[PDB]
Amino acid sequence: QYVRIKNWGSGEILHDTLHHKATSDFTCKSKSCLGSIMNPKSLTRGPRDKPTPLEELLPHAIEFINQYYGSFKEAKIEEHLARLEAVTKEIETTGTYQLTLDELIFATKMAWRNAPRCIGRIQWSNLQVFDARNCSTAQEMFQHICRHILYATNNGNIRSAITVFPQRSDGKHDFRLWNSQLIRYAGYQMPDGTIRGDAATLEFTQLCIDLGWKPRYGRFDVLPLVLQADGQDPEVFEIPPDLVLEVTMEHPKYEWFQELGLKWYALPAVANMLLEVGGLEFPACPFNGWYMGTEIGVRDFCDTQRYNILEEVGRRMGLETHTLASLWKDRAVTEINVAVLHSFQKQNVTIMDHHTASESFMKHMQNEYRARGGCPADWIWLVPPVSGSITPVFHQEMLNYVLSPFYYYQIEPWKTHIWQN
Amino acid sequence: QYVRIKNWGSGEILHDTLHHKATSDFTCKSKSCLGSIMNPKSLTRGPRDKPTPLEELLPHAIEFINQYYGSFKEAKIEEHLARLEAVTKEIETTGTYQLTLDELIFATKMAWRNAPRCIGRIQWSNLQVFDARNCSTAQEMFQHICRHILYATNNGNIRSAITVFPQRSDGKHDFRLWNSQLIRYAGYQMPDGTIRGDAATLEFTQLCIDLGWKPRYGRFDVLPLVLQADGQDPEVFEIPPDLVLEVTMEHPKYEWFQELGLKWYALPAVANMLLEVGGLEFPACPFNGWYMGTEIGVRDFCDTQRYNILEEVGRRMGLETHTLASLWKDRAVTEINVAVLHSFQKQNVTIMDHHTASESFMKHMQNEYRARGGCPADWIWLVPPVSGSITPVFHQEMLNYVLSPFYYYQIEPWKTHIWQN
Ligand code: HEM
Ligand code: HEM
Ligand SMILES: NC1=N[C@H](COc2ccc3c(c2)CNCC3)COc2ccsc21
Ligand SMILES: NC1=N[C@H](COc2ccc3c(c2)CNCC3)COc2ccsc21
Ligand SMILES: C[C@H](O)[C@H](O)[C@@H]1CNc2nc(N)[nH]c(=O)c2N1
Ligand SMILES: C[C@H](O)[C@H](O)[C@@H]1CNc2nc(N)[nH]c(=O)c2N1
Repeated sequence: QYVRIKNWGSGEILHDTLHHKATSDFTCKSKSCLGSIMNPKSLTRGPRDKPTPLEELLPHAIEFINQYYGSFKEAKIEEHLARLEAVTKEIETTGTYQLTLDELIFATKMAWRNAPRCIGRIQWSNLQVFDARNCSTAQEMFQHICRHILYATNNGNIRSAITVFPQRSDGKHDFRLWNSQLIRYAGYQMPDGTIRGDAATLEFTQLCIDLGWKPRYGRFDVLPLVLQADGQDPEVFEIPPDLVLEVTMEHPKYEWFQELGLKWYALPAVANMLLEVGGLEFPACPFNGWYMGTEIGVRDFCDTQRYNILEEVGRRMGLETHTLASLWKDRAVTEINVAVLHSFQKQNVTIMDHHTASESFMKHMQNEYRARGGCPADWIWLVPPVSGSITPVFHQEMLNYVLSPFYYYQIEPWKTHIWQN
Repeated sequence: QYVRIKNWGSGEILHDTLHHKATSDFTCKSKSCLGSIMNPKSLTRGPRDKPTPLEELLPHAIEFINQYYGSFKEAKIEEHLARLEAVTKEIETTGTYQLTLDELIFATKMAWRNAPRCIGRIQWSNLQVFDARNCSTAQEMFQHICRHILYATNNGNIRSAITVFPQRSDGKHDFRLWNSQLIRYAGYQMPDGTIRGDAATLEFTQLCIDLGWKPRYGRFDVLPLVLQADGQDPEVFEIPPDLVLEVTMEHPKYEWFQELGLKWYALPAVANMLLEVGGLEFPACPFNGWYMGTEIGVRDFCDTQRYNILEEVGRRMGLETHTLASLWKDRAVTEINVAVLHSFQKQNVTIMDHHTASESFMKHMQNEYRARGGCPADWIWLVPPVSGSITPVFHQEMLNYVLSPFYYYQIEPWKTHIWQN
């Protein structure tokens, strides 16, 4: 009937029934849980070489259409019935179908609403949709993307947006962004053997270089867009610098913080995921929202395999960086998080602290259970990378399932691509 | 063949094969993950009213015996074969069997080694075992427990120990400790409506009172031991105060911290779990190790439903406790964690910071994969309640499964107990 869920901070109980609408299998087996796996098959939708079998497509198409018309406060059975028939006919005559802009807008928001790992979902209905389903070349992809970046950045007043490129046809003409994020810094292995920039993008940086991109050997070089249009080999496009808004990192007290020469970009945008809806698949649909402070202050700056600045900040603060029990790491990361927030704020760039975001998500989750008896949530991703139990989300039990529409991961494009030359 | 596991901080890969030895089902379904559920049935072993069916017991008994003799570096097939036969005969003639002290010692350590939620498992082979399987009355239970507490506390130099009471027979003569922990503070609802003490023990405190315990209405009143022996109604036993070592909370810089009038006990001991081994069940087997600083500094002191001192410390530090984005909560909890560590250290009481414990667990996990191709681990419990990604455990993918021997949760005793009077 329903899965009982409890919040141990308030004692409040919630009943989940939405999980019944969950899709196929999902990560965990029976005798073992695989909850902490970053990229499980259950969250990945791979490549195809043939259209989607009609026996599978039709049912899903009907389901989505029913969900769409069911969302209206004041039903429209005539339109609903008409659309149902039109979709079927289109599927029979073309072997697939096109969504209306309206249905697409609905699908992108629902997919967001259904993202288990997203803590900013209280904003789910506030999303600008750019329809690029008529895109044809890489150059056009590049133009659409530049327009998306410009719109979303809005000189610091960040706006959530998503650009939808052509849906997968036979799977041999996929539109794909080989980048992970629209804006990301390069990483290089210098002659002296040290790593400069974002150590996590060493391979991808080399790929861009192999494709002709000119390496700049800087600590914060914005990687180029690697765009694959209509199944053709990817083409490199440098992002126009004017479109990349950045924030110089400063601390409200430590004047030496700026001396670290750090900065980060204002726009967090996923470039490599796939939108699944009503049987259709969109391999190219970059989307963005705004940053949560910890992503930069904690992961980007403090992960040992990223910029790894924790120790340096420790010494600057003159802490016992040689004695773990001193908890110097905790004191350092806090000042770094303060720097990030202080800087975005001073430069008028939208950002949200993890505390405010956690409370925000709690309100959302409660709205969702009230609205539809459930909220797919991945505790492991929702709990911030610092001060876990200090946030309310930590004490909230959650159920993680895959609904539809949904945003899936994909297999790295360079692993399955069939080069033309 | 094996489940691939990855550490994204080092890129290291591990192959898990041990999960094949996992037991029945476990929390997660197929279409949904229930990883963040605190007390799932998969981790609970409830009450019985009849002995264990021989068809089930024998197989498990044989399995355990094989595991025990298999653990020796220099095998002893003759003893192994002899024991196998002796156990079978005992099962046929008595309908159950008794473990040797040696096998029991092995079982308690393996069960610990198999605790997915324990971060201190690198110490798994260092455990003192107290055999109280011949215990008969509550008074004797009380004496054994006092001896355990005294031994473990060791004037601050904490030692890990476990006391094993009689195994479950027909399920109608269960030995049970109604407390959750051996040492825990009471919580009271005062006449003025405020809560004093540990708000989380309000109900259990009332229960002790209902059973005759005299409430002291203090902020740190050690709850009495509620002991159920041989299936009989529980009897209340106050813990002799000399046996409870406590640490007064002080901060190395903030002289006003001591003014908060806080303290905590030195001994963390689970009192209500069940030890399962070779088909046998031990409903009463309290065990202890030593504290990890965050348990007290973060959960006990900062959980809103516990002592909830975060805001007060915030004001004392003169922080913008009215502006979440100031990250005052992060600064407060850090100083509290420093206080806890500083105090235990100053009073010579064993304790370990969460950073040192995380690295310690990483070494353990690596020893385990090398030793037996696996390590049941619950990411959600292993990652400290503060500074998550700052610890290495956060970047380590893990598989959570239930092996055997194992420590299970139980249904609250007052929910199934059949009162004699
Ligand atoms: C409005 C502001 C938003 C905020 C503050 C927010 C914040 C976050 C954060 C902190 C994460 C964790 C990312 C990581 O750990 O790498 C995340 C993940 C995610 N978000 Fe949101 N989000 C927002 C908007 C959106 C929008 C507009 C979409 C899509 C339409 C979306 C889709 C997702 C998805 C799919 C993930 C998972 C990403 C992955 O698996 O790597 N979010 N978000
Ligand atoms: C030697 C020092 C040890 C340390 C530092 C340690 C630390 C911890 C910590 C921090 C937790 C989390 C508890 C919570 O969040 O409430 C935990 C859980 C656990 N530990 Fe250990 N532990 C140690 C020894 C042991 C021993 C001796 C046993 C048993 C023989 C054991 C069994 C467990 C079990 C079963 C859990 C799960 C408890 C639950 O589900 O509530 N640990 N331990
Ligand atoms: N706030 C968000 N954060 C992320 C995407 O942004 C980035 C930017 C850089 C990096 C990552 C993610 C992943 N770690 C390596 C570097 C996840 O998805 C979304 C979607 C809308 S807002 C948003
Ligand atoms: N270090 C440990 N911590 C815990 C048990 O100790 C306590 C003490 C008090 C409280 C809890 C746990 C649970 N939260 C409420 C109050 C879990 O189990 C063990 C086992 C050996 S060491 C150990
Ligand atoms: C192994 C683990 O799954 C991985 O480190 C984690 C946990 N949670 C996360 N949570 C978020 N939000 N983003 C993340 O990258 C990760 N990675
Ligand atoms: C809902 C969630 O499962 C519960 O808050 C958590 C997460 N992890 C924990 N981790 C530990 N070690 N101890 C805990 O009590 C909890 N509770």
